[PDB]
Amino acid sequence: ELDPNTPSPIFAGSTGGLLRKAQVEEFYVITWESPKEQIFEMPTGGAAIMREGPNLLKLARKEQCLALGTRLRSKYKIKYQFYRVFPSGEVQYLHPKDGVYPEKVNPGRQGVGLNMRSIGKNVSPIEVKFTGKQPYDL
Amino acid sequence: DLEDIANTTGQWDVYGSDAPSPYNSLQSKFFETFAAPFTKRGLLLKFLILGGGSLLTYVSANAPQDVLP
Amino acid sequence: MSHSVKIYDTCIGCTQCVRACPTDVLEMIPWGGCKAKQIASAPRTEDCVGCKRCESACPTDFLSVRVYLWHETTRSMGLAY
Amino acid sequence: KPTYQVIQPLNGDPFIGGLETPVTSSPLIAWYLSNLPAYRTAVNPLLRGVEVGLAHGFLLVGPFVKAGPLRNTEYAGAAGSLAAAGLVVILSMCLTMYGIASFKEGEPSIAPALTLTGRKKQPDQLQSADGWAKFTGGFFFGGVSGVTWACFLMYVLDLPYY
Amino acid sequence: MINLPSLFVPLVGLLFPAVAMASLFLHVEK
Ligand code: CLA
Ligand SMILES: CC1=C(/C=C/C(C)=C/C=C/C(C)=C/C=C/C=C(C)/C=C/C=C(C)/C=C/C2=C(C)CCCC2(C)C)C(C)(C)CCC1
Ligand SMILES: CCCCCCCCCCCCO[C@H]1O[C@H](CO)[C@@H](O[C@H]2O[C@H](CO)[C@@H](O)[C@H](O)[C@H]2O)[C@H](O)[C@H]1O
Ligand SMILES: OC[C@H]1O[C@](CO)(O[C@H]2O[C@H](CO)[C@@H](O)[C@H](O)[C@H]2O)[C@@H](O)[C@@H]1O
Ligand code: SF4
Ligand code: SF4
Repeated sequence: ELDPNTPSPIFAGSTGGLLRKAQVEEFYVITWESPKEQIFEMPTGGAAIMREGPNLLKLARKEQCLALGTRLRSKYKIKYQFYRVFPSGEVQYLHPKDGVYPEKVNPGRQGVGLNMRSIGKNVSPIEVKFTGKQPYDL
Repeated sequence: DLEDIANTTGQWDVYGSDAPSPYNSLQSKFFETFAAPFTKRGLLLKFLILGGGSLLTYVSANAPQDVLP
Repeated sequence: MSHSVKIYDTCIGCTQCVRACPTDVLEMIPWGGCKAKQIASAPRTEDCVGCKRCESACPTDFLSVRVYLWHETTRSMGLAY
Repeated sequence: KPTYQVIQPLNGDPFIGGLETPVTSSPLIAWYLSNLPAYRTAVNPLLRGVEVGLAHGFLLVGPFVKAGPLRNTEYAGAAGSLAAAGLVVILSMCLTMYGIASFKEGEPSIAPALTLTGRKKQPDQLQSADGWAKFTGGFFFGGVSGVTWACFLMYVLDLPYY
Repeated sequence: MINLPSLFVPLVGLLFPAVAMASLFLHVEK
């Protein structure tokens, strides 16, 4: 679009990213910092430049927009930041939340790791026949 | 400045998304309900798939004196 | 399960060990005593696909995960588009 | 004026694809396609139905009257209708049970005009079932029918051909 | 009338299929 033109992450064309299923459902988008005008690599096959603004490129699906790291941290910078856009608002605050850099401690959140019994002798197969009264819905 | 021609008629320009043809020939409601039954579409199709398709196949296969396979 | 592939081990230390894997694994959740004291097997897994890049590196000493999830979204396979 | 429009990948942002080159968005083409259901929904789907039914109609003749199973027919019921007044029928409900992937149940009547449209978020759907009926209803009377001024037209024919 | 038993290959091999490829597009929706 143009009458509102708010860009940041230079490109020109491409038959790569975003298409019909990013309106009709979910969106996904990455943002970042940078020093002085440098030419990058890109998801979807292409390649462009930087300088600033928000430095806020929008991306099809979130496996796509963290790869700016799997190389876009072999090119300096603490700060890179992707969220989740809808067609209307929030719940799922993607790189928002608490702390960041998957390998620190504030809280514990989810995970667990065990099931009922642990990795031990599950030569014990599947137990009860699935029946609505004995704790196997987890 | 002559080839500064002040863009020999700007145009306005961008014609538009605006308006480079009127529309569709006035031929219409010359079919109003004319051919309805898909213009009474109010529960159908089951009717046209026994009917039409029992007469693209009833007489369609049968024949009174072969002209065989 | 809905994503349930066990990569657990016993060290759950993550230095020169394992990090790789699109989003899924925001761990370092130190359980009150396991050496380099960071533990378990996952965080909130309702986010990403089905790798086994999950092990490939840093032990699971048993199995190692793969696809087993069945109940499988789309954001859970690249292609809901 | 410029090198090629104000030079652009898409309408605007270059993170959607389409790579608007020619064969995509040259005023040379994009106009040869918008009295019809390309950019904007003229009148309802009602009428477009038969220009669609019919044009596609009197096709499928020489295809199955000059390439027919045992071809070049000496049967007064071929060089036209014959059977093919079957394709339009095998597909004039190949459609209706796709307009069951459309429901959304209404009745506004806005094929008359108001304030220079947009139909706005006109993309995505925003054409309910009671629309896709009056089209695939225009299809039957466009298909079957469009098959006969094929057939009905004698055949004054050009041919050879080498 | 003479020689006419040809309806139990379309009603089956042809029309019965029409029904279900239509109908059973109930797997998509109904
Ligand atoms: C060259 C030939 C060849 C041959 C001889 C076969 C043979 C077979 N294939 Mg097959 N296949 C082929 C090439 C071939 N294939 C290729 C090139 C591909 C892709 C590269 C496939 C992909 C494929 C798949 C995925 C499968 C098969 C399966 C099969 C078997 C199922 C047979 C059957 O009766 O289904 C009958 C098929 C139908 C009834 C569906 C056809 C529906 C059409 C007619 C509808 C027309 C729509 C119409 C316009 C709408 C009108 C509306 C109306 C309905 C109201 C059969 C052994 C299947 C199998 O393994 O099952 C045991 C299945 O797994 N094939
Ligand atoms: C010509 C004619 C005729 C014939 C008839 C007949 C008898 C036929 C047969 C037919 C048949 C022989 C049929 C069968 C049928 C069936 C149906 C109609 C239903 C259905 C369906 C479906 C398709 C489903 C299936 C399934 C199931 C069960 C579930 C899911 C999946 C599956 C697959 C499993 C008569 C005289 C009579 C009438 C008139 C004329
Ligand atoms: C063959 C009979 C056709 C003559 C028209 C009378 C019956 C039409 C069938 C629809 C049944 C409702 O009867 C109706 O007819 C008129 C059309 O002329 C309607 O007028 C309108 O109705 C619709 C209601 O959203 C609108 O999409 C249209 O603008 C118009 O058709 C009146 O709302 C009502 O009187
Ligand atoms: O059985 C096929 C045989 O019958 C046809 C089918 O339309 O029609 C006959 O029916 C009329 C009715 O008046 C008779 O006068 C005459 O025999 C045929 O037109 C015919 O095509 C087929 O030959
Ligand atoms: S590195 Fe592998 S605990 Fe160790 S095996 Fe478990 S994730 Fe960390
Ligand atoms: S192993 Fe599974 S959870 Fe881990 S990154 Fe891969 S897909 Fe995600």
